[PDB]
Amino acid sequence: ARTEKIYIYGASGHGLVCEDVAKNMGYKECIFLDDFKGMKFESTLPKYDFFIAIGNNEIRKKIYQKISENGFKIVNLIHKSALISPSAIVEENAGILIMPYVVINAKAKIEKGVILNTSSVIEHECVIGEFSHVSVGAKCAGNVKIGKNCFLGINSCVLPNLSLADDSILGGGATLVKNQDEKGVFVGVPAKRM
Amino acid sequence: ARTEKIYIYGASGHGLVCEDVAKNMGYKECIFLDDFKGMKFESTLPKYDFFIAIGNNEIRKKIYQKISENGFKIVNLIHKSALISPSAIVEENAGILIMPYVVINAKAKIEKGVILNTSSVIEHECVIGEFSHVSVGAKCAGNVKIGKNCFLGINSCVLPNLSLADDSILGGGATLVKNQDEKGVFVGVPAKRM
Amino acid sequence: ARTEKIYIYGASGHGLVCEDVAKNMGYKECIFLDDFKGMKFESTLPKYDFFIAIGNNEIRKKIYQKISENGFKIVNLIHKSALISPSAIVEENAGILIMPYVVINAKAKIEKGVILNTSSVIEHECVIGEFSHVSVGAKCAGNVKIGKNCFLGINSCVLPNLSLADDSILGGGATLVKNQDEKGVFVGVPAKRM
Ligand SMILES: CC(=O)N[C@H]1[C@@H](OP(=O)(O)OP(=O)(O)OC[C@H]2O[C@@H](n3ccc(=O)[nH]c3=O)[C@H](O)[C@@H]2O)O[C@H](C)[C@@H](N)[C@@H]1O
Ligand SMILES: CC(=O)N[C@H]1[C@@H](OP(=O)(O)OP(=O)(O)OC[C@H]2O[C@@H](n3ccc(=O)[nH]c3=O)[C@H](O)[C@@H]2O)O[C@H](C)[C@@H](N)[C@@H]1O
Ligand SMILES: CC(=O)N[C@H]1[C@@H](OP(=O)(O)OP(=O)(O)OC[C@H]2O[C@@H](n3ccc(=O)[nH]c3=O)[C@H](O)[C@@H]2O)O[C@H](C)[C@@H](N)[C@@H]1O
Repeated sequence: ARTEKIYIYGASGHGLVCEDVAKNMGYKECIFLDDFKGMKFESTLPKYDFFIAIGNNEIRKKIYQKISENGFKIVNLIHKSALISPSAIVEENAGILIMPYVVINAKAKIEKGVILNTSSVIEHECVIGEFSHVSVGAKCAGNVKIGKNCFLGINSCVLPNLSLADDSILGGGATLVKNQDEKGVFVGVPAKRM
Repeated sequence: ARTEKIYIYGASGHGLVCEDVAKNMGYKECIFLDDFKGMKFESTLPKYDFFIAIGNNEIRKKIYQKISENGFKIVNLIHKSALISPSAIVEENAGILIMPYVVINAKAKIEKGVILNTSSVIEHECVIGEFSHVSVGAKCAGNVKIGKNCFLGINSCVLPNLSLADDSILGGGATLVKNQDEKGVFVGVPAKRM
Repeated sequence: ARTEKIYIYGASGHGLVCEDVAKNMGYKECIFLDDFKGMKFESTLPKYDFFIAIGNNEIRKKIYQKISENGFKIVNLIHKSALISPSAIVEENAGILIMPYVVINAKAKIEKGVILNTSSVIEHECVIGEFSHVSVGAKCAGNVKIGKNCFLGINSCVLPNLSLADDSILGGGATLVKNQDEKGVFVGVPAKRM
C-alpha cells in the first residue's frame, strides 16, 4: 500500500506536474531529489515510494534502473481523471505517469517508465513500449505499436494498425501514416509566416 | 427503458470499445453478433437493445438498416464523461456512439449512426450528418456542417463555418480551411523521415 | 460573491457557450446584451456580474474596457470540468473563459480577457498574455509564452519553451516550432484534395 511520502526524482518542470498527480492520488508529502540542485538521492534513504520525474526517456531509464537496483519501489502516478478500460493493462509499480484526461481504451498495454502526458489518447489494442513518452495531446489510433524509448511530440498522431520502431521520434504536430521498421525522426511541416 | 442485455453487432476492435461504453451505461451483459465469427444475427432473436459496432460507415449503415427493418431498437451508447450542452440535439435511439471525453456544445446536432470517437469535439451549432465518423481527437469548430457518411481522421479538424460534402474523407491530421461542395479525399502532409 | 444573474455581452455563438458555462457555475439567469440586436448595454444597468462573450480579441478588449470603466465586475466563467493546478494562477474577476475539459498545469499563468476554448491545454509554467484566444483543442507545451492578443487556431500547438509575439495568429492545425520575436500570421498546410 502507498506510503504517506513520495520521493520525486527530478526537481524541474516535469517534477512539478508529477507532484500534482501525486497530491491528487493522496500523497501527503513530496520530497524532491535531483543530481544538480537541492537534496540528492542516496542509497541509504528510507523506503518511501519513488517516482522518476524526468522527461528525457534515456535519462529517466538510467535513473529508473539505479533506483530499482537500490531496492526502492517506483510507483505509477495516475491522475484520477484518467479513464482506463477494465481490459487495459498498465504495468504495476513501474514508474508510469498518466496525466489528466488521458484515455486508455480496451486491451491497450502500457509498459514500464512510460509517460502518457496531458489529454493523450491510447486507443484499443495499442502497445506502448517501455520508457516511451506520448506528449500532450498526442494520440495513437487503434492497434498501434509504439516501440521502446519513442517520443511522440505535442499533438502528433499515429494512424490505426501502425508500428513505430524503437528509439524513434515523431515530431510535434506530425501524422504517422505508414509503418516505420527503422528508427528515425519523423517530422511534420512547421508553421510558416505568411 | 434500457434492457439488461445488449446485442453488439461487430465483434472486433470497435466492438470492444462499444462494450466498455455499454458497461459504463449500466448494461449487465453484452452479446456479440458478427457475420464472420461467433454468434450470428437472426431475425428471430429476443428484443434486446442493439448497437452496431462497425467503424466502416457504409457497412454500419447497411447493418443498421437490416436491424431496424427487423423491428429491433438501436440505442445510443453515450459515455458518462461526454459533456453535452442542454441545447444540443442527439437523435434518440439512433445507434450513435459517443466516446469518453467528447464535448458537444450549444445547439450542435448529431444525426443517426454517427460515431463521435474518443475526445472528439463538436462545437456550438455544428451539424453532424448521419453515419459520419469523427475519429479520435478530431474537432469541428463553431457552425461546421459535416455531410452524411463522412470520415474525419484522427486529430483532423475543420475551421469555423465550413461545410464538408457528403461521402468525403478528411485524412488523419488534416486541417480543412475551405468549404468543399464536391466530395473528395482531403489529406494533410504525412510525417517525413529527416 | 456571485450574483444570481449575469449579463452576457455578445448574443451569438460565443454567447451560447458562455451561457452554458455560466449555468454550469450556478448562475440562475443570463441576460444577453448586444450592440446589433436585442437588449443594449446601458451605463445605468443594475450591477450584475458581467461577461464579454465576443470571440474577436480586439473587440472583446474594447468592450471589456467600457464595462470596467462603468464600474461593473467582469467575472471569470470557468467550467467545473476544467482542471487547474493549485499552483496555477488565473487572474481573478478578469473576464477569462475556461471551457470544458481544459487543463492548466503547475505554475501556468492566465492573464485577463483570455479564452481557453474547449479541451485546450496550457502546460506547466506557461504564460498566456491578456486577451489571447487559445481555440478548441489548441495546446501549449511546457514553459510557453503567448503574447497579448494572440489567436491560436483549432488544433494548433506550440512546442516547449517557445515565445509567440504579441498580436500574432497561429493558424488552425499549425505547429509553432521556433520563437517568433516579430508578430505575424503563422500557418500550417491546409488539407488538399487527392
Ligand atoms: C525545459 C524543458 O524543456 N522541460 C521539459 C522536460 O521537463 P524536465 O523537468 O524533464 O526537464 P528539465 O527542465 O531539463 O529538468 C530535468 C531535471 O532532471 C534533473 N536531472 C537530469 C539528469 C540527471 O542525470 N539527473 C537529474 O536529476 C535535472 O537537474 C533537472 O532538474 O520534459 C517534460 C516532459 C516537458 N513537459 C518539459 O517542457
Ligand atoms: C482493424 C481496424 O482498422 N479497425 C478499426 C475499425 O474497427 P472495426 O472493429 O470496425 O474493424 P474490423 O477490425 O475490420 O472489424 C469489423 C468487424 O465487423 C464485422 N462485420 C463486417 C462486415 C459485415 O458485413 N458484417 C460484420 O459482422 C467483421 O466480421 C469484423 O469482426 O474501426 C474503428 C472505428 C477503429 N478504431 C479500428 O481501429
Ligand atoms: C460566426 C463565427 O465565426 N463565430 C465565432 C465567434 O463567435 P462570436 O459569437 O464572437 O462571433 P459572431 O457570430 O460574429 O458574433 C459576435 C457578436 O458580438 C456582437 N458585437 C460585435 C461587435 C460589437 O462592437 N458589439 C457587439 O455586441 C455582434 O452583434 C454579434 O452578435 O468566435 C467564437 C470564439 C467561435 N467559436 C465562433 O465560431
